[PDB]
Amino acid sequence: ELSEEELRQITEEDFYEKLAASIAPEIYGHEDVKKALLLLLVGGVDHSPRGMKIRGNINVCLMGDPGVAKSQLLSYIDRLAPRSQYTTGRALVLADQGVCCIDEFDKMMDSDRTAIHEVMEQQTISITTLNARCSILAAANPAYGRYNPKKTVEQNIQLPAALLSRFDLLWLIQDKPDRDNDLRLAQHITYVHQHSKQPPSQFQPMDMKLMRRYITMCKSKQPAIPESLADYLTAAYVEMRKEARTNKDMTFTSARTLLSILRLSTALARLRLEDVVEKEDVNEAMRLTEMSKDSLQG
Amino acid sequence: DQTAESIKNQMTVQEWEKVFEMSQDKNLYHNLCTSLFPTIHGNDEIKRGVLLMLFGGVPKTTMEGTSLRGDINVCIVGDPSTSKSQFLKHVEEFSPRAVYTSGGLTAAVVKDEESHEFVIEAGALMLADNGVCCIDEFDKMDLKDQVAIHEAMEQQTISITKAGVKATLNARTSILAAANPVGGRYERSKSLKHNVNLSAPIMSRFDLFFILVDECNEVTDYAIARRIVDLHARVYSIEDIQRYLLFARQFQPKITKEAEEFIVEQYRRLRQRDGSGVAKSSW
Amino acid sequence: QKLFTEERVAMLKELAAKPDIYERLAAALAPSIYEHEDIKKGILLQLFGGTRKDFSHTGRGKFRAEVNILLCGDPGTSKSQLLQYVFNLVPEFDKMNESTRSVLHEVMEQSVLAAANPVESQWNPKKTTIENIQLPHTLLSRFDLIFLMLDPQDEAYDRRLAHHLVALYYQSEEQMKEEHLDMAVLKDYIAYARTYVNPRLSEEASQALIEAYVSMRKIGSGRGMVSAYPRQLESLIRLSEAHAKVRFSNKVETIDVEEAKRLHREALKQSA
Ligand SMILES: Nc1ncnc2c1ncn2[C@@H]1O[C@H](COP(=O)(O)OP(=O)(O)OP(=O)(O)O)[C@@H](O)[C@H]1O
Ligand SMILES: Nc1ncnc2c1ncn2[C@@H]1O[C@H](COP(=O)(O)OP(=O)(O)OP(=O)(O)O)[C@@H](O)[C@H]1O
Repeated sequence: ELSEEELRQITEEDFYEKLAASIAPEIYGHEDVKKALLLLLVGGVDHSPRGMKIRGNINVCLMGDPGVAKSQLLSYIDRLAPRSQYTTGRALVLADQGVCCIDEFDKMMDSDRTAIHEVMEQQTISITTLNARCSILAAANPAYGRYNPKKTVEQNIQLPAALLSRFDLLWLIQDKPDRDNDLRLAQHITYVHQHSKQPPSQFQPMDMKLMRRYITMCKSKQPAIPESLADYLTAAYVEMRKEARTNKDMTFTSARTLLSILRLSTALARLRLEDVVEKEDVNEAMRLTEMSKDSLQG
Repeated sequence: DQTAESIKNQMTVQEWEKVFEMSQDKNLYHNLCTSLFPTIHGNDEIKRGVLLMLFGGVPKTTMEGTSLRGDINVCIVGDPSTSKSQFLKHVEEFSPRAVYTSGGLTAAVVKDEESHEFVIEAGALMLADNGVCCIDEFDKMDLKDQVAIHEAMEQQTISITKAGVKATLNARTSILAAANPVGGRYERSKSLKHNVNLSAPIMSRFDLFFILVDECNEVTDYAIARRIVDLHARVYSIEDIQRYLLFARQFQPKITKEAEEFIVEQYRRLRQRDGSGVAKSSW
Repeated sequence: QKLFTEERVAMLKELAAKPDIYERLAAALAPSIYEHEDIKKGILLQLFGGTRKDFSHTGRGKFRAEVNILLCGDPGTSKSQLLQYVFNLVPEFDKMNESTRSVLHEVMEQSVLAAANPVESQWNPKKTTIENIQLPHTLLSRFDLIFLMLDPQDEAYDRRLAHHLVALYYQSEEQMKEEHLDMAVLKDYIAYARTYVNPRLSEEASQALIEAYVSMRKIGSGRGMVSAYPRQLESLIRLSEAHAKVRFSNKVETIDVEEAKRLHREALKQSA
């Protein structure tokens, strides 16, 4: 469980970014990716308005050049999650009510990708149906050795477009030969191997057990979206769709985009221990979505 | 009972009168063709072939110990939705001994370990013995089924060896299998071998290989549409046809000398036609 | 069979007395959707449906009267909105597998409203509809109506559609009922037509259907054109039955057959 003293210690504002940075402190950078991983771990809020089932599970996919610590993040998420199973491309049922870490996601089989489509749309495996309420975290690498911004997402990483569109957030990590950044990374790695710990930072990293406790406490709350804020949702989505129809080259801001935005906002309000989704949650969800969009652009 | 007059004695007087009337009909061929398949429009040649299959031929056995075939088989190939399965459906409806399948077929030797006896459950071929075995989807059969069908057509037997129990079961029947050409479109440019996916011996054993073409005839389309609407809106009854068929099967005609010479002449003419290179034959 | 009140029966008959009742009821199903009148007419016919006839008297298999409709096109035409409106009003076709399509064909050997998407996520005018959806001839032949929904790249239209989408994500059903036709009246009309209206084929309607099938076969006899098949006649019969049920008529008229042929032509986009 938890104590009230811990509640005071973590009730300070901006604790969202604190928990984000507390995830895998060894990895240098990738702050927004860590925030997305935190949202995936906490997850959204399920709802049944008029019997309409609305799942809250969040799926995140990591893409980009090899050797940029993808497997490090995958392993850390797998270990920190209360229930998780790590597996390669070549199971899901055992991941129910947990996180399923699937590394080398591009080397799977389309026959199982049909079942993955079923799970991502229904959270069930119909053979008798078995529950598959598992949030999927996936990592992929380019099939040509490097990622080319010229080529599209499907060309660089051979995978059906729809399945790529299913994921709530898609991250593109590119390795750039910048002298200063390389020097900082080298200092970071040398410090880690020397002092057997991460370099000092502004905020003390959280412990794993306390992190699990607070994740469970946030999971307890189930906030709902008020209709007053929904008008700003109309303005935001109509502007987003106008931008999408401005240039159609990228993935359209389809209904899945809006549903993912709602889920992210509800999860953000859930972490803040609030029962009502506010303007800040929508702003943060839009910021994350636009950050992912800019990551895709090259 | 095999004597025709014996069954006539079993039959009533009115039945014998009806049989005599059917035997004396000059247009018995056309009347039987029309009554056997009333719903289907056109395709008279296939109806005639199916009727001849139903009547069958006279079996013989050589003094050398071999047995001569006395049954004929018909395979129908046509475009989709050309009512080929309707032929099988009507044949099964008319024939009480017909066994319809969709491509288990041979036998099932299930040992009753309680009594330690290998009781065999008859397959489709066994149940259709001394009759007609309608096999739709003939081109979808597995390799084992193809081998079994070829063996049945070549040796009119069914051999089974399960749990070290070798047995041979007789099976004498006619096959009315139907299948579609490869791709669903019959290419007149290609021969039957290219159009139909079937093993060579199975294709060779067949007779009266009828081929169906849609032909998109407008008058026939009007007739078909009117027939369908009327359905939404027989000279001889089936029982009479069955009685006459049994009576005819009780007969056993024999070849005559003049017919023999004419057969030899016609075979010579047919072989000369096939050897002629004016038009390549499909088989 | 609901005990339809005489006032309700009178109101339904007065609605049926209007010459625009077909178009009025087509629009009544979510008129906020930008045009798509023919698609709404098809969905209305699917809601009404044909007459259930038991043909065991003829020995032949009973003919299905339900109408199967396929909606084809790129995302962005708000198909999901109209589908949800239909589901509320009345309680992966792109990614179909070849093994699954074979299983479906075997099942069909013994009303479907499907939405289709392009494989490339964009409609190719140079490629035919069959190639764009990647579906077989056998499966496509089992859909009575196949509507081609094109997504025009117009900023005004896309703005209207996006605003309507967020309205659906924001507006409650109470405001939709207040702004548009009452859904209870439409439900009562549908129940009345499906229960009491049992149209019968007339001689003129029969001849019109037969001549329509003959004309379709003549079209199919041309080079490169799709050959007409007998299932098309049954589809036309079902569509005529549904259209007759729309007008509360107990007899199928030649107008019903002509409207069915027009709807089938507009769905297939034969003119282009
Ligand atoms: N911030 C960082 N950026 C880049 N590399 C880092 C960073 N932090 C650590 N590393 C180093 O990067 C390596 C991570 O390799 P890892 O096996 O995780 O690669 P990966 O990208 O997950 O692999 P792949 O995608 O090829 O299967 C380690 O050597 C680690 O020390
Ligand atoms: N002269 C005719 N030729 C063809 N079809 C006819 C004719 N008269 C009536 N029909 C009707 O047309 C339809 C023919 O299609 P049918 O379903 O019988 O095809 P099929 O032989 O089973 O096809 P497939 O096996 O290739 O799927 C049937 O409903 C049949 O009753």
